[PDB]
Amino acid sequence: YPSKETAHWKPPPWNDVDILKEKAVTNMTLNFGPQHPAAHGVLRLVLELSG
Amino acid sequence: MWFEILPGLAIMGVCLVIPGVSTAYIHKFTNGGKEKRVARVQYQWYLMERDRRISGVNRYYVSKGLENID
Amino acid sequence: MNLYTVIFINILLSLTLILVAFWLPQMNLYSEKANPYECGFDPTSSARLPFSMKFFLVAITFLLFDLEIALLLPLPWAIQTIKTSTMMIMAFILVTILSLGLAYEWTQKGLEWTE
Amino acid sequence: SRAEYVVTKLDDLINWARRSSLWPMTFGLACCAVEMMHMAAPRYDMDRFGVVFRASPRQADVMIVAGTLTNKMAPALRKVYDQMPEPRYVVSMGSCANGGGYYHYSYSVVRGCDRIVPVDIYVPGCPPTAEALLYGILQLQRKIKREQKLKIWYRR
Amino acid sequence: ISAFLKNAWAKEPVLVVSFSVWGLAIIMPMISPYTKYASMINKATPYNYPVPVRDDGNMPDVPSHPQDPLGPSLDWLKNL
Amino acid sequence: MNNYIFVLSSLFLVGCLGLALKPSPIYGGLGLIVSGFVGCLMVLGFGGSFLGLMVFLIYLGGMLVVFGYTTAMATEEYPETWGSNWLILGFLVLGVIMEVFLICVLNYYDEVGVINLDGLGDWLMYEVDDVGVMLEGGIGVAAMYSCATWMMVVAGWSLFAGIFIIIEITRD
Amino acid sequence: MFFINILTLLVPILIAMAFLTLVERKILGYMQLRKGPNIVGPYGILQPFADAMKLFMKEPMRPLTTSMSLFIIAPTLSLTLALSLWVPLPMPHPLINLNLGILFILATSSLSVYSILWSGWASNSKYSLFGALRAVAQTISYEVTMAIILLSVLLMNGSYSLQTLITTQEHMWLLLPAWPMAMMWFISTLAETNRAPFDLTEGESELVSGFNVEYAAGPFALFFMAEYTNIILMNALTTIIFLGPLYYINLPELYSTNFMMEALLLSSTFLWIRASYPRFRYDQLMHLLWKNFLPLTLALCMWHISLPIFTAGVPPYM
Amino acid sequence: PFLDIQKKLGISLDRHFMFLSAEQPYKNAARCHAFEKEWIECAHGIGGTRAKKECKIEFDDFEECLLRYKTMRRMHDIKKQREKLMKEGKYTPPPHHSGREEPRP
Amino acid sequence: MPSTFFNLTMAFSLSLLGTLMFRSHLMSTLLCLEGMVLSLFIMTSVTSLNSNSMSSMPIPITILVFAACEAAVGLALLVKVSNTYGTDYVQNLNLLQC
Ligand SMILES: CS(=O)(=O)C1CCN(c2cccc(Cn3cc(-c4nc(-c5ccc(OC(F)(F)F)cc5)no4)ccc3=O)c2)CC1
Ligand code: SF4
Repeated sequence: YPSKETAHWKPPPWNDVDILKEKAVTNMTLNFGPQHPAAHGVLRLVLELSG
Repeated sequence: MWFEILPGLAIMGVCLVIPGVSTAYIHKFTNGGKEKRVARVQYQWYLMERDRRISGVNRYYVSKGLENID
Repeated sequence: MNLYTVIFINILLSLTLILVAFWLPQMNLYSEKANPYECGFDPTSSARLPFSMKFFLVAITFLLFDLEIALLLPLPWAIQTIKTSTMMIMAFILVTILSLGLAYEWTQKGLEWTE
Repeated sequence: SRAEYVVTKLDDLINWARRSSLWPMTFGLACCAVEMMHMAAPRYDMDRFGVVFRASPRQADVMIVAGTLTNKMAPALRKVYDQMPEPRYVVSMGSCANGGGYYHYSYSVVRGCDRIVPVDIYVPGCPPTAEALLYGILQLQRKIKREQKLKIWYRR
Repeated sequence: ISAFLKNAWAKEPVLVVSFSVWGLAIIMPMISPYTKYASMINKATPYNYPVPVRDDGNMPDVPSHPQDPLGPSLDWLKNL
Repeated sequence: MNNYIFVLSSLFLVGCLGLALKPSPIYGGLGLIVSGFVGCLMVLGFGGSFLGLMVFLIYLGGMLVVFGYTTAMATEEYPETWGSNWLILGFLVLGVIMEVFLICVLNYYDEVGVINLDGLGDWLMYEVDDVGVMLEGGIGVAAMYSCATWMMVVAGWSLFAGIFIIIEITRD
Repeated sequence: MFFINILTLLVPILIAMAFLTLVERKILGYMQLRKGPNIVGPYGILQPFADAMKLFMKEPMRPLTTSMSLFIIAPTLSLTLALSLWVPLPMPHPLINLNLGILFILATSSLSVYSILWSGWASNSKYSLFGALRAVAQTISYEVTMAIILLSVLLMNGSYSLQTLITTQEHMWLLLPAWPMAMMWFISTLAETNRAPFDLTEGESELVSGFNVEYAAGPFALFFMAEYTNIILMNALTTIIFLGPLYYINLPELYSTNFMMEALLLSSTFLWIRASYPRFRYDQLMHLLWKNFLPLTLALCMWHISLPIFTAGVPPYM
Repeated sequence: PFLDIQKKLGISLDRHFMFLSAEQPYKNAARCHAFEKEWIECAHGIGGTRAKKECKIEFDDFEECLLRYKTMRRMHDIKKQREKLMKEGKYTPPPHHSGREEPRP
Repeated sequence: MPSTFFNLTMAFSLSLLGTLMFRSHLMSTLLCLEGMVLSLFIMTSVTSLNSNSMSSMPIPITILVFAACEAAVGLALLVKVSNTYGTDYVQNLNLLQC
């Protein structure tokens, strides 16, 4: 039975699998230099990390 | 040479010896020339409270021998 | 009472050190000094974002192993018991089941980190 | 028991501490960093003087500009210096850092680190002999021997 | 199988030792003649008072005094 | 003295309240560590030490894992504290004031079987065996190996099954 | 009198931490073909005081991104616990006789990690967070084997008290029956302190300083001295448990002397090891402790559960 | 109880340590042991409906041993009256109540 | 004793209140659950020590065991939730309305 609350309701999927908004990756960016001892002095080395 | 290191080692050794000797001598000085009584179980604590009471002054290390039974 | 005394003495020593470290020296505060450190350049983001964990399963397992340790710790007393065969058998069963769980995790590659 | 005498002795003590314990920063840009190393080496043992390379500016007391300073690197150098806590000293090592040196007339070189940060001591050479850099460290030690801060506070 | 045990003893000796010690811990109690004495000792300790019994007059096997030669002796523990 | 155990219980209450106010799980784990420390203190003040040290170690490990997790799943750009939100700070202070009110009004209208400010410290250790040798708490917890063998197999199987279950849940 | 005993136990420990920094520098120097401090004082016995005074004379940092409360609490707690772990130690007589002294040690140590955690989180810098997570991993790695090693040893002592080990070793060290457990305990104490090869919490080659990177003179000094105090503490633990000083009730001074000798040996060994080896990768530490030490640790726990039974050598309860 | 498997096989997995009057380690005794024993022995063979009326005296003695509301009330009233007296100066605690006692033995 | 037990009961009730009154984060609710566990463990240990019933101390340790197992599976579910939505928020698992 429809109501003003159940108008936006959509019938669920046939396999219980829901097309879901693809949440993009959030990769921690880090300036590994310069002034870092490993970096031999003038290297910045911007890199992305998952952990 | 390598024997230039013995000063620091000797200093730290003295400093690490001080605590134990100090604790022992202080326990003796405060508990009547005896080792601080250990109360690991309630029986020892009962003994110590008995001693505290029977001793004229409330202190467990004043040992009362056969001089106090007649 | 003496334990309280010693621990509070240590609290006070540390706090005195920190007080005389924060109020004795001359200061000159400005934003470029008080700003975070990221190897000479400016951070591209905040450090308060999800830092993914690749050993989460091993940590979960560590919880249960800590509990098994909690159950193993009463042995010094359990060995003073008349029923010695029961204590022996139960301890052996406990340690063996622990090892079997660890082995299953190992084989199924739980101790290895997500990449 | 004059307060001025007491203050002079206290300042001697302050400077002795800040001097016999100079922790520089692992900040080497170019060739001159090699002579920095060699001054960390057995022949010239830095720690013998109380010198210790700490990698964080928030723990360092001095920074040796050991090589050429490009325009792409000057912001980071000024930032690191800014992040070092007072008292903070600076030492220019080589000819690249003092006045650009062999690359003075280049489009990508600052003709002196003294434009971006204030410099206490200049060590000339290309590269400066590690012995010379040590001479400069001790020159800095003496300069610190002559700070006379608390005497100034008492005279104010 | 000997070759497998051998290449494991060469490659992963830590697990070999672990299983061996596991088995020895599980076995040796079944082997020793001093296993029976653990419970006997843990029973010999008087953590409580030996509450005496009323002399009904029908306890011949029971002693009237500690130094009366009756009851459990601890010689097996005095010379063990 | 005499106010000792009551102060411990009140600190435990305040810790649990600041926890229930749900700030960033960092400060919540902090409050839980503090509450476990206070619980250890009070359990020691009632006679038993093994259980207190135990729960303390357990919750320390747990909050370690929880820190590791919240830094990865339960973090925010600006994590909330008790002071951050005026409403949360206000309800915290309000809860302290309400505890004070409840205590001071129960002492008056209520009987002494719940809160007796006069008579405090008289009922902690009702009875004791002055001549005793075998009263440590670990004796009971060791009974698991000899007498209460059922609890032991139960808990061990719970942990075994937990290993298998967490593996199955975390499978991708 | 008790406060005087507190002093005689506290101030020497701090002096020993300072001169331990000294001995560290000089030993590593002579291993590296160099001298080490000899300028500041006679053979360098004033370099630690110079460092400390200089630090407590520097401008500390109150950054803009930090949670100042934890940022300030963490070093307080670190130092407090580093000094509190020394109280229940028998040398041969402790200042605080605890029946569950081993568990006090365990809990206080497992607590000292939260100083690192909260420091690295408060600092609000990426390298600080990395150091904190590495500490999490390190603890998750070593804490499992620590307690089981210790239990397996204590199953011949009879209690968690640190003063029954003295009567247990009255005739013979606990190293002979437990040298495997002793080795594993040595490496795990090496890890508990974030000490090389396990200096991952402040790994300068990957993380400029780790949880210290935003910390400055005073609080940093607190962290550092806490580290160098826990070092001596764990050496003392090794040499009270597995190595046994001579206990003759009329001669506790000899006990303290030999205790000190062995502690110096073990600490110098820590420094030796820092000088001799590279640094692990913090996943390899987990793999080690969970694939070579934990299986063997369980096997030895079972072995030492059984040994008192098929030997009739169950220890006494007081 | 719902499935009395134990009472069938004749075992005891969880029922030998339910109440305080059960066998404790090293033959110690939980407090209120005798009160609990008497309550249980009275409530045996008659049911919980009768026991709520016929073992009421014993259950109440047990409840008082364990919770001790009445000893609390009594000592509180005594202390209250004594405080009133001292307030209005009609009482002085004897020596053995002020620390100064003959500490036997 | 009575004041201690009253305060521990009030603490359990506060932690239950927190568990019932959700906020955005789930781990906070898990922590409130752990706080309830703590309260109950402490109450049981205090009762067993006040009664001198050393046959009931094996109970609270089991309480802790099972509470920590619950926490473990909760953390695993939290992992899955974060993988799905990227966050541990509760307002995101509202698609089973149909
Ligand atoms: C290439 S290498 O292999 O050579 C490499 C090996 C490692 N290395 C090294 C080893 C130990 C110390 C240091 C100097 N150092 C000292 C401190 C620091 N020390 C104190 C302190 C507080 C109170 C003290 O006692 C009292 F003052 F009395 F209270 C004493 C000291 N606070 O912060 C902090 C950071 C730091 O680097 C350096 C040299 C170089
Ligand atoms: S001054 Fe010479 S040696 Fe130094 S960095 Fe420049 S070119 Fe290299």
